[PDB]
Amino acid sequence: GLPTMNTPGSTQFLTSDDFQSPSAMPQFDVTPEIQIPGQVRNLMEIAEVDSVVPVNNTEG
Amino acid sequence: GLPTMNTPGSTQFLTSDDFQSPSAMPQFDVTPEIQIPGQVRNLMEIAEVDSVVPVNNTEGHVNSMEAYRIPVRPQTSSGEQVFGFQLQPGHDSVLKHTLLGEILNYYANWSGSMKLTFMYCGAAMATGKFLIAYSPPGAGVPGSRRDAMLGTHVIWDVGLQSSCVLCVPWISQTNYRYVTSDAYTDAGYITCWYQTSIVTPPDIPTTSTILCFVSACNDFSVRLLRDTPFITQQALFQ
Amino acid sequence: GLPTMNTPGSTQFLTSDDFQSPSAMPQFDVTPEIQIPGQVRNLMEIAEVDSVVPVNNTEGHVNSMEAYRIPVRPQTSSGEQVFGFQLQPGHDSVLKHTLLGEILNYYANWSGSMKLTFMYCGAAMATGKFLIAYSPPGAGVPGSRRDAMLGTHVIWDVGLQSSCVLCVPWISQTNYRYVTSDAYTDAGYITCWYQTSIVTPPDIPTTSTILCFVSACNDFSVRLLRDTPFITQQALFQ
Amino acid sequence: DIELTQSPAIMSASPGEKVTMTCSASSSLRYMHWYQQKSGTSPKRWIYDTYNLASGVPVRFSGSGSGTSYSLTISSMEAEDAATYYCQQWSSNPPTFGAGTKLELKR
Amino acid sequence: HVINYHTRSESSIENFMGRAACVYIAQYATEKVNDELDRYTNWEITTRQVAQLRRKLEMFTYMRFDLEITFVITSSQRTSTTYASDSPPLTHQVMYVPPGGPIPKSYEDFAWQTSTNPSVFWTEGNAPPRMSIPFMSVGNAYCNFYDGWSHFSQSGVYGYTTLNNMGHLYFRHVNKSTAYPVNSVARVYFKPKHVKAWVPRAPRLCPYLKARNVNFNVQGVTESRNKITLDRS
Amino acid sequence: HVINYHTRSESSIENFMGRAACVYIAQYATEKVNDELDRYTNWEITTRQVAQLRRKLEMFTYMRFDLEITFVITSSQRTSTTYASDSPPLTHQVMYVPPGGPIPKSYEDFAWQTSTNPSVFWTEGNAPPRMSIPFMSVGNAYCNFYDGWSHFSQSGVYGYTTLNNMGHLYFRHVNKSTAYPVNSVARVYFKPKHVKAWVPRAPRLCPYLKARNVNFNVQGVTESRNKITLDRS
Amino acid sequence: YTNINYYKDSASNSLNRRVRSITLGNSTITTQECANVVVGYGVWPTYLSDHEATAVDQPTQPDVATCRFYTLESVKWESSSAGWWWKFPEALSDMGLFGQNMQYHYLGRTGYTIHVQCNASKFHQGCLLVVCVPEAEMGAATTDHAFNHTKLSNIGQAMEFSAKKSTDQTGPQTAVHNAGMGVAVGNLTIFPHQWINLRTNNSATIVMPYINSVPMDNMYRHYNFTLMVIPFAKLEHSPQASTYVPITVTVAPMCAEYNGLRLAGHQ
Amino acid sequence: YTNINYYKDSASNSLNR
Repeated sequence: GLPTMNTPGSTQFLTSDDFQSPSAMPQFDVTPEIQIPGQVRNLMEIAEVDSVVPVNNTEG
Repeated sequence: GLPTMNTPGSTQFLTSDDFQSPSAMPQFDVTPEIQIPGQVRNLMEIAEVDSVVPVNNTEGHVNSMEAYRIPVRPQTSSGEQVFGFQLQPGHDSVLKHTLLGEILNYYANWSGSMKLTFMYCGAAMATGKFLIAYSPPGAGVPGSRRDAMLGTHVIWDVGLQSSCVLCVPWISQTNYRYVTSDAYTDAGYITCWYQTSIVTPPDIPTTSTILCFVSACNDFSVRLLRDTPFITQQALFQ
Repeated sequence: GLPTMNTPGSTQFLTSDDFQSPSAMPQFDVTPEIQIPGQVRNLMEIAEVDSVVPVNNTEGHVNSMEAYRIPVRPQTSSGEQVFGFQLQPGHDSVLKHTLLGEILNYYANWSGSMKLTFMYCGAAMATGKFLIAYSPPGAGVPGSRRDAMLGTHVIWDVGLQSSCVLCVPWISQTNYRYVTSDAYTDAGYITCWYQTSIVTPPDIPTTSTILCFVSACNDFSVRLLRDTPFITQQALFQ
Repeated sequence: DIELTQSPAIMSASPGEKVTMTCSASSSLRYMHWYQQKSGTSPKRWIYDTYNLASGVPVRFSGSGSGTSYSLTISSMEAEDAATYYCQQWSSNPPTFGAGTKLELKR
Repeated sequence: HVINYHTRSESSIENFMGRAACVYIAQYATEKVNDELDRYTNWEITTRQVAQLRRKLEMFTYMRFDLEITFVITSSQRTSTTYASDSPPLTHQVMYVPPGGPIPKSYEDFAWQTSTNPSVFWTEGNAPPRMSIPFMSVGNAYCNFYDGWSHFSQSGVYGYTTLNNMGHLYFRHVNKSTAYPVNSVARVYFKPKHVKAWVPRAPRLCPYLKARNVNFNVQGVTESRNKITLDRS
Repeated sequence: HVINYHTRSESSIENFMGRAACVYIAQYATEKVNDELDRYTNWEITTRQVAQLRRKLEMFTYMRFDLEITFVITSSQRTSTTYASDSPPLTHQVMYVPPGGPIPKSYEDFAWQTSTNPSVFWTEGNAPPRMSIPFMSVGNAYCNFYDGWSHFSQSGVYGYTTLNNMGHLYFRHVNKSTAYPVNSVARVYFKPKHVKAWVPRAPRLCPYLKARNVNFNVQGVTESRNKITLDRS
Repeated sequence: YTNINYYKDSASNSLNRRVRSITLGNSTITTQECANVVVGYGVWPTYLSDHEATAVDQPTQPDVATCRFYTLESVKWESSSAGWWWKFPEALSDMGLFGQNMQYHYLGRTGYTIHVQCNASKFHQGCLLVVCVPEAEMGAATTDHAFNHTKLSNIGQAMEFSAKKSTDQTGPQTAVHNAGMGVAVGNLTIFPHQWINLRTNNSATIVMPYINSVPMDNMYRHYNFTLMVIPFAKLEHSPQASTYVPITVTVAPMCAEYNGLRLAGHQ
Repeated sequence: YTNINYYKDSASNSLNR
């Protein structure tokens, strides 16, 4: 066959890698998405709306 | 050689993968296929043909031919019920072992409209009407002809036609319903009531017979393949 | 490196795979081929040449030259049988060890028409006819000249020609027949009966000899390669 | 409860007829052995794994039989097919084996 | 309207049939304790031992599938007094015998050193050994149901078992001997690919009894209930 | 008509010859118990030890095949009192000696540390070590049958064994010593590829006796039957 | 979805992702009241082509002598009557020059047309199911025991089902709700079928092609299909009406071919 | 049937099919 060679870092499970996988259930017919209002695409869009600060936090 | 690297998920045997394999016997000269009639290319083509439902399955009629033999008779007061079952194909023990039911049990989701067909196997001189009604789940189940007239219904005379088709429409909040039916994805109730009577001239037997078939319409589809909870075995057959 | 993943079926040695290998001695200068006569490119070219069948294999004639020596003689009443065998090449112990038979035994399926050729090695002054008949399997085996005239037959005079060719036609329900013959894929019966007699002038010996060869026609083909059940050994030869 | 043997005891058949044997078992098995035990001499092997072969047994001997019932059928009785045939099954609490089927060429 | 949706891709023939279904669990050992769990076991190929795949095929009368065979071969150590022994890795052999070929009459026979019967060698620890076979038949389709006999006299054998000559499959340990006995288990996983299925058949109601005929016990057509007309407000 | 079909692809020369056929089973050990099953065994290359491949080649008189050599090397632990010992993985060496070269006169000789004879190193547990050799000859074809002598005086050696100088093959364990003796078995699997076969030959009837000549016993031409004319209605 | 093929074989690949009468011969049935004619799996019975026909002998097609309407026996419909089955071509094995061509020929390919006729009055009620089942391998009554070839089908006799189960030692399991195949009898509506509702139908006409895995097969050891007539609604009338209601089956071979001419069978 | 040749020798090739 084709002569290959194994670089270090093989048969390891990094929890933040980006690889493909064989699907368990193939040819799945997923449900069609609908227009659910208010879709958020970034975590900073949550952080750009106000929230009242608990300044007078002296106990209790 | 070429530097490669092994992603996790190697030297594993997933039973539902799609890979090639080295052939054991190569250069095989297979026999030429012939035009065998009636080729089927989908499992829903089996589920779109009728199969008579064992509605009268009260014990011990399931061990005989009387399970398919819904009885009607001349009444004393009208409005009475003939039969009634839940619309749970694949789980309700009326339409579970029919031809539509044995196909959904290889699956875990269904969706689409079902088609019920009747066939009055009575005398040629008898006349009467019925009220075949589908009711959406909601709350609750109807207990009168006055209650099961507000839902979807048709009116079927047996002096005009012998066969009536009731397309049960698909009303749900979800796109699919679970075959093993839970409380969240309910489907409703099918009932059939006397509209007027069964009227007959003299010298005709009283008790008649209605057959009932179940099929699938064109918008029927199933998902999430699984194995059926019908067959069981422990040791290998010998 | 490149992210790969190991499909099941790796680090296995299938004896019938088709892969490349690193050469042990590279840059080898091989000797130039010459025009050696008679090159064979297929195993059916060996099986399309004749080989005389040991029909008279009744014991202990197989240890001598009398196994190939089908005897005929002047009769008293006509219609009698000369010889007869089953059409099971590769399994029947008449045409098993011929040249066609030793090639099918490396296989597990055969198909096509066989060709039987005869050769009357008698005197130049004798005259007679025969009825060489093939019979389809059906039911059953013929026991008379009147019965083995309804099937496929030819009529062979030995005063006109010395060699007769009988193309046994391929009649079957399947596309292939199994070499190790079972009951399902039967093939039929070859018989040969006296049509008139053997008539001779005086001062000629009575008992004559017919040779019989078996070959393959152009539509012959075999499938499903296997190892022969003829050779056996336990320890390595030394 | 509990003995296992071949069902017909003493048979007899002319040279040319069908000789079908029948073994009965107390418990089920998968492979069944068959022998040809002549009188006075040591037994041999005739049919093992319910059908297969032997060293010197001819091509006419056939056999089958799964479960508690076995059957070794002679296609046509000849002059060398007159022996007491017994069956066997390796075990794991042996049943044990049967008796033997005496048979004589009829005349 | 509503516009619609939900293509029937998983209701297809190949998506319903192509799943690696176990068909036979072969059992063999190294030291012969008895028969079975002797070394050198075998199995003639049929797809009608496991009731899960058998019911799937028996909804069609004629099939024309190719195959993909995978083995999951694990081994356990047999119970004894001691267990401490260094051992080399076990090598397994799975030989396929075509219909009519010569069989190994015992262990260490020279039928395992043949030149025609294909064999798969595999040591324990790697990926499972997967191989494919084409459409092995002599007709033009796989008869799941054959309503007839084997002899022309209408005698001998009733059923589909006459049209089943797929061959055999022989399992053994390649290694000569271990210091302590090891019982191995080989599981055969068929996967029907490139499927053509012709005549549809009504699905089996009552569970099977034997692996060679369609003999059955009488069962009622469905489960029962209390009354025919359901009632509540 | 009928139009027709059934191409003769499996009746070809390469499909009939190309199958990995075992030719020799080499046996060696780590502790020398006796000879044989001594460490350091050897085998001069000939294809006429196993009767399965030998009959295939001997239907043609002249062959011109290339080769593909594969080894299936498994090891068993020798019987002794105890077995408990941790051990490193065994490394195996298969050296090919060309015709005329220097041989290892014993174990630990420096012929295993040579620079020209090719060798295949392989630890136990991986895929089998496969290598290929070209058409090694000095004529223009492989004479399966040579009807003549070795000397010009018509003396010395009769047979094909004069035209067989394919070399040798030497097996040993690379590792120095184990704590407990291990007997290994190496099986050589030849696979003839790129085959040209010239003069067809009638196939062998009676089984072989020796690995260097065509000496045989007299056998009848076929099995017998009862009568010449079969009969029933 | 790179869709590259490493190996040379195809099997090594991945997955693929009134007056309407019928005049056959010198024979005429009459009629269908412009009702319906069910034909097979949508396929009309035809002859053998040249992509098929593995046999080399020339076929024998009589076209008149064998392809006319053959009227079988008449059976009696009662209230406690379970059903009947006829296995073909065993039911036509003795009738006319059709059963005579079967004895002299090894192979045989044919299609049929089945006309089940049962008339009644307007005061009778009942419903029959006429279904043509290909390859109905039936189960034995006493399991683990072989069963006889004259219990499956006699020559043209109508073998009947039973309301209860069968405890026979040499016959098939004739429980009618299992239909002899271990299958629910309500699900036999896949096969080519037609109902006989006694208030509207009066007849049933099925036209079946040749359905087999091989192009031509021996017709003396293989039952191609069986014909099952099962009443789902039982026959009921007043005791003053006509009590004898018979059922006649009339069947006719269509496009019959034969090959392998030899002496008479069927040993 | 990609029919690529990794090695430089003729005797290191695959079978001829």
